[PDB]
Amino acid sequence: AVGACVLCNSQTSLRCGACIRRPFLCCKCCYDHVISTSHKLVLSVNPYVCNAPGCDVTDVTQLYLGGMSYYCKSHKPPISFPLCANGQVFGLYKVTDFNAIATCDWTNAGDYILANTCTERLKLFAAETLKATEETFKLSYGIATVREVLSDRELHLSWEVGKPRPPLNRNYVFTGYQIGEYTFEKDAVVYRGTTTYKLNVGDYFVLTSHTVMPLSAPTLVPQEHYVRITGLYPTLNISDEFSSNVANYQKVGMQKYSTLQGPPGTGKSHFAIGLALYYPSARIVYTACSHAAVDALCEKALKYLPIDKCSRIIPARARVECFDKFKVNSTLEQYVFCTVNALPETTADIVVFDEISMATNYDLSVVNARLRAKHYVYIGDPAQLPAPRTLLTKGTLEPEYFNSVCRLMKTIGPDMFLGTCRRCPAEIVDTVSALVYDNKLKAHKDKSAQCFKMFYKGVITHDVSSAINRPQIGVVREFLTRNPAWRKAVFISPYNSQNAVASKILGLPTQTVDSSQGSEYDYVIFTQTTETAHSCNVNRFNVAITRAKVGILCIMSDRDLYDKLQFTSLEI
Ligand SMILES: O=C(c1c(F)cccc1F)N1CCCC1
Ligand SMILES: [Zn+2]
Ligand SMILES: [Zn+2]
Ligand SMILES: [Zn+2]
Repeated sequence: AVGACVLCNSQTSLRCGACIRRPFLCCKCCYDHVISTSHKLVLSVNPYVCNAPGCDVTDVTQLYLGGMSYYCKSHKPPISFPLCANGQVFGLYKVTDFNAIATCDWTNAGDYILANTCTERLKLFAAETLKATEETFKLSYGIATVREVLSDRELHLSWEVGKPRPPLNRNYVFTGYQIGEYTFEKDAVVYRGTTTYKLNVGDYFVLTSHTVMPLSAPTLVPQEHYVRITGLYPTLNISDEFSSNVANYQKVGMQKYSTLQGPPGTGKSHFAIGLALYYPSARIVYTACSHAAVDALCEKALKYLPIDKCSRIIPARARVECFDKFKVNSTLEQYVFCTVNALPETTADIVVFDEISMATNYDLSVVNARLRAKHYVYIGDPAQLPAPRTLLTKGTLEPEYFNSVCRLMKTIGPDMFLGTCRRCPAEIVDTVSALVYDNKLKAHKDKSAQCFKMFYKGVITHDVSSAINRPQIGVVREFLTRNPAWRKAVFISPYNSQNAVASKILGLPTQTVDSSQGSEYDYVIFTQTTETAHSCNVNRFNVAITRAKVGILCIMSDRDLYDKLQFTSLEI
C-alpha cells in the first residue's frame, strides 16, 4: 500500500487505480496524471471514494478530506480540504510521457517509440503495461472445440461464435484441455501436439494467458567504464581461431555492459564462445529469448568448451525438443545455457545475451533481475528481425525502438562490429551492405554467380490474411526442372500460407523469413509473395537473402527491392 513513485521514486501512499499495473504515484506526479487523463481513481490504504453511504463519486478531483475520511462536494463537512489542491493529491510524505504510456492501447508504433525514448523507470512501467495488455487481449479470441479427428497430424475445428479467430501460424501456441501445448497450420487443418495425445473429439484448445510479473531491474544497468580488465583473468594461450576477437574481448572486461552488432555470418556464436576461452576461469551464463538461439550457442560450445562444465537449463514444462548433449538443469556448471523465461536466480562473471533484436524491454529487465554479473554482453543485429508485437497494427516499428540495446546500437552505435560476412556469396553481402549496414559489411566469399532475381508479381490469393502467390510458386517449379542443383533448396517466404502451398507443389523444406533467422542453407528460394509493408520490410528482406551460403533465387513483387538486388536477372 506504501511504495515508491514510478516517475521520481518519492515515497508515497498513492497508487493509480485506473492504470492496469496500479503504479505508486507521488502527490505532485499523481495530480499531473489525474488532471490530464481519464484516470481519476486513486488508491491509498483505502480507495479515494466518497465515504457517505450509497454515494458513487470516485473521481479524486471531485473529492475532499473531512477529518480522516473522504467525501464529494455533496457530502463534505464545512471543514474539509480538496484532495486535488496546489498541483498535488493529498497523500502521505507530501509526466506527459507517463500519461501516454498509461492510457495507450499499444496498437500504434508511437506507443512503442515512447516506451523506448522515455526514462528508465518508465521503460519498466511501459514494458509491464504492454505485456499486461498483450495477455488480456489473448482472452478476446474464441475457443477451438474439435469436431472430427481425421489423422495423427490433421483434424477439423469448431470455432466459438461472436469471438475473433487467432492467426493459425506457429506464432500462436494453444493450450489443450491439460493435454499439453498444441499448434495449427492451414477445411483440413494441421495439428502439432508438444505432448503426443490420441486427439479426443469434443476436447478444446485455449491460448495460455500468463500473469505478467512486475519488473524491478533496469533494461540496462548503468554503464561502468574501467581502466583495467575487471574481475576477469585472460589467457596468453588463446588459439589463432579467436585472435581476431582479442581486442573486443578486452573491451568486454573494461566495461559493465557491451553491445556487439554482428550482421549475418560475421562470427557472433564464434565471438560468444571465444569469450569463454579468452577468460577461461570465468563463469558465463549464455541466454536468448528462444530455445533455438540458446541451442545454437550450445552447438558452438560443444565444439570448443569442455562438455562437463556445460549445462542446458530446461523448464520442467518442456514445450519444444531441446539441446540434449549437456547435463540438464545443473545451475552451478561454469557454462549455463538457458532461455530468458527459464533463467535461475544466480550470479556470473559474464552474461552473454544473444539475438538481441528479438528481445523486448521486458526480457532485458528480467535478465538484469535474475543474473547479478560483473559483465553483460548484448549480441545481435538491429538490421535483423524484432519480436512480433501482436497488438501493433498501425505504423512500422523502426530498429532504434526494438529495445534499449538496439536503441543504443542505432544512435551511439555498437561497442563492437563484426564487419566480414563469411557465409554469403558476395552478391548477397553487397546487397544487404548497401541496404541496412551503410556499406560497412564486407564479403569474405567471391560472387557465387548462383544469385538470381526475377520480377514476377503473379496473383495474390489469401488464406484469411496470410498471402499466397501460386504463379510465383509456378515460376519456381519451372526454374527447378532447369536447375536441378536447387532440388536441395529451402523455400522461404514472408507467409506460412505461401509456404504451405509451396510445400505441396515443390516438396522443398519450407521456412518463413522470421523462422529462418539464425539458420543457413546452401540454396534458398524466396518468393516475396506480396507488396505489403510486411514483405518489403528491409529487416525481413535482409534476413531472407542472408540465409544462403551458395545460391539464392528471389521471385520479387517490389520494384525497389528487386532493382537493389545485385543478382543476375532471369526472364519469363
Ligand atoms: O558504421 C557502422 C559501424 C562500423 F562500421 C564500425 C563500428 C560501429 C559501427 F556502428 N555501422 C553502420 C551499421 C553497421 C555498422
Ligand atoms: Zn492511471
Ligand atoms: Zn512522483
Ligand atoms: Zn458523496
